[PDB]
Amino acid sequence: EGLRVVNLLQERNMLPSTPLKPPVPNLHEDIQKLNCNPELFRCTLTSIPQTQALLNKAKLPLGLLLHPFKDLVQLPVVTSSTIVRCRSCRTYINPFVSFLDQRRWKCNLCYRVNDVPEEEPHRRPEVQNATIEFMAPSEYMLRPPQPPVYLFVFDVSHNAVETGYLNSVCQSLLDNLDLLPGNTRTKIGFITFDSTIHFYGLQESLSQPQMLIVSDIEDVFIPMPENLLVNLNESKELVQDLLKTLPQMFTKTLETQSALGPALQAAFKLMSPTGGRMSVFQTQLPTLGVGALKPREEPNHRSSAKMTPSTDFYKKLALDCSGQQVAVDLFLLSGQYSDLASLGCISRYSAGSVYYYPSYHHQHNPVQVQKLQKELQRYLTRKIGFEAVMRIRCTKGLSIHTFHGNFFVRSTDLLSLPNVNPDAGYAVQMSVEESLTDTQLVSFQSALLYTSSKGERRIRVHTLCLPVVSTLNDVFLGADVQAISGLLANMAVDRSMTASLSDARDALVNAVIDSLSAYRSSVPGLMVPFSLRLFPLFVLALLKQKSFQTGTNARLDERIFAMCQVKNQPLVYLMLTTHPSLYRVDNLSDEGALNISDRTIPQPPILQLSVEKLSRDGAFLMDAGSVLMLWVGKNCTQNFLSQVLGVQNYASIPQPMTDLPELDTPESARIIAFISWLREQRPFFPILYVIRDESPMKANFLQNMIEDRTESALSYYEFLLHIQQQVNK
Amino acid sequence: MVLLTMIARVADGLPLAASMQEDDLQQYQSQAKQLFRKLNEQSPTRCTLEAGAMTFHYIIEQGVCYLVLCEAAFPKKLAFAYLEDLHSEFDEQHGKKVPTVSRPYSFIEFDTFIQKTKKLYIDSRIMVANIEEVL
Amino acid sequence: TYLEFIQQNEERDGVRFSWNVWPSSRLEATRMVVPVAALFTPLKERPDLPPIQYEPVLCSRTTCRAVLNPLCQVDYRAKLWACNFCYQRNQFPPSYAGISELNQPAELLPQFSSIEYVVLRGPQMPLIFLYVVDTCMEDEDLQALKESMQMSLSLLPPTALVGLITFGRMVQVHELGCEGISKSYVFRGTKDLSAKQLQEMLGPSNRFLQPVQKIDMNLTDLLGELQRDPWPVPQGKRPLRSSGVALSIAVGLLECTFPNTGARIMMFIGGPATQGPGMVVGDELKTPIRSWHDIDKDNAKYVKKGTKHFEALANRAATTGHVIDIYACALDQTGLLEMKCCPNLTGGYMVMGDSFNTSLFKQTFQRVFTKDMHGQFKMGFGGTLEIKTSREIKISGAIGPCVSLNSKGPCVSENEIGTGGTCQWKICGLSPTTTLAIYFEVVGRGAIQFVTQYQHSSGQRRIRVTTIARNWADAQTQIQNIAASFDQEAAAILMARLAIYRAETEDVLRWLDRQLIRLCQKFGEYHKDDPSSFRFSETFSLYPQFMFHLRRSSFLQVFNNSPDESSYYRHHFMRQDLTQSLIMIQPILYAYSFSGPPEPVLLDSSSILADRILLMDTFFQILIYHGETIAQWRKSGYQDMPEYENFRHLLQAPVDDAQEILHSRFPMPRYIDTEHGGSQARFLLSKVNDVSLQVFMDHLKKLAVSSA
Ligand SMILES: [Zn+2]
Ligand SMILES: [Zn+2]
Repeated sequence: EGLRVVNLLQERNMLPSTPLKPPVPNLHEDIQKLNCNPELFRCTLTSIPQTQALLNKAKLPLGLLLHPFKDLVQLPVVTSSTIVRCRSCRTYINPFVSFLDQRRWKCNLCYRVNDVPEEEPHRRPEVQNATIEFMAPSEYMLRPPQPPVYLFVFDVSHNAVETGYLNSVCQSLLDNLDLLPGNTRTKIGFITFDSTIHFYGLQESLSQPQMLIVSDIEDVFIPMPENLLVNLNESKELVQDLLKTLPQMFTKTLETQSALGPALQAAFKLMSPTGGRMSVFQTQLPTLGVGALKPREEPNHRSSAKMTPSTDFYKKLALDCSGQQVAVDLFLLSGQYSDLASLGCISRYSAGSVYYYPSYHHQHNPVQVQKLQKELQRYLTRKIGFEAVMRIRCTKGLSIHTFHGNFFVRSTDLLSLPNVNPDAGYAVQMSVEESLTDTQLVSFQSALLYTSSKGERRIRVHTLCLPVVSTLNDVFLGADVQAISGLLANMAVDRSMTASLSDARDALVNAVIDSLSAYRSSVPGLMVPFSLRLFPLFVLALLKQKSFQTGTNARLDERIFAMCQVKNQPLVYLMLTTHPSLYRVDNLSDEGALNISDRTIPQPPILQLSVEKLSRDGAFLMDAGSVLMLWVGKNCTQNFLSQVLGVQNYASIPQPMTDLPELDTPESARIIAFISWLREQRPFFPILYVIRDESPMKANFLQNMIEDRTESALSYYEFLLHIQQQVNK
Repeated sequence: MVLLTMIARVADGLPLAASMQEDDLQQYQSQAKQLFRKLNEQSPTRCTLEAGAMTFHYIIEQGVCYLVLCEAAFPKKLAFAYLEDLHSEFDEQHGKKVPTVSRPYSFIEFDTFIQKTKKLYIDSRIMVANIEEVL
Repeated sequence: TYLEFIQQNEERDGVRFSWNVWPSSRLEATRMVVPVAALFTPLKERPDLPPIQYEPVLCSRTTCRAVLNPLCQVDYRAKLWACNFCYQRNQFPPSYAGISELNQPAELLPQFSSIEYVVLRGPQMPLIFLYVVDTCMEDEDLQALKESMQMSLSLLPPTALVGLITFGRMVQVHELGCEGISKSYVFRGTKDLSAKQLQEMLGPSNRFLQPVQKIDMNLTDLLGELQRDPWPVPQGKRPLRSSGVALSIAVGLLECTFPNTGARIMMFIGGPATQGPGMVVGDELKTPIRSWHDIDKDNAKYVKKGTKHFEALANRAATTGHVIDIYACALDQTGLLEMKCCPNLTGGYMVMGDSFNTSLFKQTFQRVFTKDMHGQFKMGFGGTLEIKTSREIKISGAIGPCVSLNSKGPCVSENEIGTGGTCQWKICGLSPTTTLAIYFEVVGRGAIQFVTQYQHSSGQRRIRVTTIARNWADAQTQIQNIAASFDQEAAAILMARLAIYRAETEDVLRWLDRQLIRLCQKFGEYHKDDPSSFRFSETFSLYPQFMFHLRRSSFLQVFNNSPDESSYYRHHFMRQDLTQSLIMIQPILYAYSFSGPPEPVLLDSSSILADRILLMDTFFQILIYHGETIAQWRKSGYQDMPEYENFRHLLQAPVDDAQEILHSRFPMPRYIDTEHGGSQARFLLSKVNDVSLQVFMDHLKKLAVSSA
């Protein structure tokens, strides 16, 4: 802790060696003990401005980052016959209600006092739990719970075959067939497409699955009323048989073209009377039919920041898909520009999620093969909800005015999410429409109305309570630097589509500049408060991410996927991608998270992202959230190389070392343990590379050292001075 | 030739099992939900109701209502030949538990059996009244 | 005798002229009552017949170019022959320098007046069969098509290409042979396609059309587990049957793939076309398929356009060179009145049955592949009929399975009869039974040459030449010597086709009668205003009786049949030889009883003898009757007894006497067994008998002698 000031120039080691923790809002003990999981709901400002004004001169942005479907340990689920909520605002009974009569409760959002219907009422579960799940009654659904419908759509073009992904996808689909979420109603489909759209029937009536082509690309339809979307249970061996088949159907196609548009318009029609999850797999620019996407040309490092989609089609289709509870997930596996700027708009507006495997090849690039493999195991076994809808309620005087994530904002600001991803993030900007005079406490709550694999309507409600402060300095004291950088990123991505990449990169500096220029005028060098002692560092990391960097050889589909992941990944994983956690893993000692009965697991200090913290006589590991990496020292100790690498000298390491052998030395079990602990702090299984040597063609590890200078960007010290000089103009 | 089946509890009206399929269902599944509420211990044990282009067809047994809705025309005395095979399987498999449950659609997995019996009725190979009266 | 002369010339040349002595004058030419015609059967069988494995000789006159024949004059001394059509003198070819008097070329011997040349040149093209299957039928009626479709392939030659299309609401062009996937392209059963379109939408063997010998194992299993149109059929409604598209896709499929060789488009419908272009009736049973009455009272709006679409599929398929057959088997009318321009213009078949599970239909189908004595199919593909004439004779038209090649020449008549305006036609499919009718006009002897070049079912290109000669009519004794050559039988079936063609393509009987009378007045004997005298010669006598039957026939008296029934009946008439044609117009009746053996009897209710057992042979049905007292001692269980063993031969002589042609005639006819009061004897009294014959003859005689 500490109200203290910080001079970012003199210290320069400002980052903790321990992982950073959320800030605890300055809130009464008995209230804070009920506040919900900060990794499920968290404001940029724990301490809430009272006047739009006051907010306006911290030049910090008021907003919320939520992660509503996070897989929980303990989730209380109340089957209350009747559900008690606000008789106006329609808010759910938060524990941050003020009870007054034991017969009346004081709504903490729109200030109306309600009667608790004949149903120690203060310690009922709806009030002892901030993260609760309700069992919605009959009035909360337009139709009976939909069955789970997972249709899969493959590209099988010439390029598609050369990549060879259809072999891994189909073995994944086989190995997780019983693990697909649903009960005996789980429906499943299959579609492939080159210049033509291919349906597959499945009846136990003939021996073979039937392949039904549609060739009217300018007018598509369905060729069979049944057996195209089959019950998995009874038709399992017929689905299995097809998956051992499909990878072998095209091994000699000379189709260069891909009618994505048509394929998809059909794929939507197929499931449109139920909705479900359309899993779409794609490998090249779509050049045939509607969705025609002219080729473009990648910008080299010599270009100036000078982003948008090419056609409305991919968006308008995603709206239709939404309107029918259809969600589209874009698995891009391309090796050339595919106009993901246009393609992504399929998962953006339909509660989807995008997956990018640049230059996929089942030989020439075994990294992605092991990534795609793992990521799919997640995409296939992870809990799923259907025909979901979400509303975010904040207390009177605040107003939500802007939404970030994968969904469609319908009238009355209803986040229509056709499907709820358990690893998808969402974010929101609020503002003070009416000043917070009468209130010392504001609360936010979001409700997730969804349908579970087991066909039961549920509502997930998280509630959050925060103080209201009235001075500049008490606004800064509970600023949330991570949550601010996250909100700023989602904010800047629109900025770069609304305007220009330079204008994106601009507010991002001006977010620091305009903020500390306003705090210095609220009290020699660069003064910040403790809570913002990392705001200039992370924002640098922002500017240096693949999404925002300039002077680099970055390609369009990469940076677009980089932004796509900003708007859709939760906070913790955006942080990890931006500012990876780097570890001294040559000498693992023992001041570490042992306890866990028989394990080791040191917590070597989280190292600052610089070269000068490296050392060529060791071997360092870099957590990028979605992947791990291990730099190895040219001049390193052999002891390492011979006991955890099992290699006599650093010259004899296989270049794509997929993962460490499980050797037999306390030094091996070590860096296995510390990696495994790193793997179980996420459900996403991250791949690990030793590949870093000194020239093994993989020196991106070096672009994450986001404190060092380049032929293209400042250094952190360099960045600190551009700030100060502009703080003091 | 075109359907809309619903099974609900005659008491509260809690729906138990349905079958729907499209390629409208909005207004038409309403009245069924409001019919379900009305039905009590005097309601006719079998009754046919009538509505412009469509028609309702329900029995009541063991305290559970087996309603089906069809676009007029469709064979009257055949409709009840479905719900007899339905009520067979419901009272057979789930009859015991119907007054114990309370989550809506607690027997949704019964959708899987409605459909194979629903269709084995579309390809060829009692009291009368008007819907707007009871409601 | 001119009788033998009729029957020797049909036997040899496959020809039957109305007159075998033609008018020597524009005087009697223009006054020729029944016109100058022949029924030309271009592939009539020949026992001791040797194909001629050499190119046929031709005339070195650029415009003529007729084939060396037993008419042309030779010069075995000076190697020179003089064409009989244009009088050119032609060098003999190399092979023909060793000719002799004794050892003269086959082509010139009067035996080979008809001859068959085998122009073995191009590498032979494989045959093609396209199955076009309807899946909108019951399981019993569809299962028995898969079996009966599957039989066909045990009969088809190794090298021939096969293709399958199922259809119902959609149409499925099957890509064959694929393993563990069995694919099919799918098309809206409601948008017609260009041949280009369907080429682009899809792409010697095709994916779709493949040699049977290398997919006969994967095509059978497809048919083996072919199943009904998956779309369900709502109560009160017919299925949705897209025949219009599903035919024009089979048409367009073959169009972009193997234009201009023998191929059979074989379509099987189990009910009418209820969707798409070329629709026939709607999806509601409440309104039922149009009747003739409906069509005359303008209550059928689905036939005027339906007729158009199919008619254009006929021309587009007959121009390409493919044959469209139609096998409709269903209780209700199946839409053969709009679809008949297909099998009719191309050479294709038309087959009608109650349900495909009849033993009638299934045999009527293996008869489509009956081979000759060599194990080779009797059917042929892509015939090109070319007729050459002496400088006097012009060609009014052809009535029959054929299409114009609209080729012009000084031998084409300014009077167009039916398919007139050409001396070249293209029969798109033909068998040794096919019979055109060619109609000529006059403008020493006369000669006509028939040149048909067709694809043999052994893939060999073959040309058939029949050159005929009939004498001109001495002007001293003109009309007296013409009435001799008259072929009462041929002339009536020749006039009969003139009739049908005007009816099918709209009085009629007014023109038919005026030529009966005109005829009576010109060639029989009488005194004016006196009916009693009027006798015809032996030569003419039959002509009125046949006319009596033609005018009451099913072919002209459309009502009491369905439009399909009428289109069907007319179909076979316009393709059958004289012999079978007469059976059609006047059924052939036989006799069986205790008194007298098998002996034909006059179709009249003077022959409906209770005492007797008959046998009426309509070409289309084979009846057998039991009288009052012949039905009674069969209901008597007396047949059983072994004292009266004469009973048995009596009630199993016509059975055998019928099974003999019950397995010969192409469309195997309905078999019947009825008696007085039987439900189907109604046909016996509807063909037994203005009015009846007797009365009919007199109205004719009384007008035969009155005003010219
Ligand atoms: Zn409220
Ligand atoms: Zn000549």
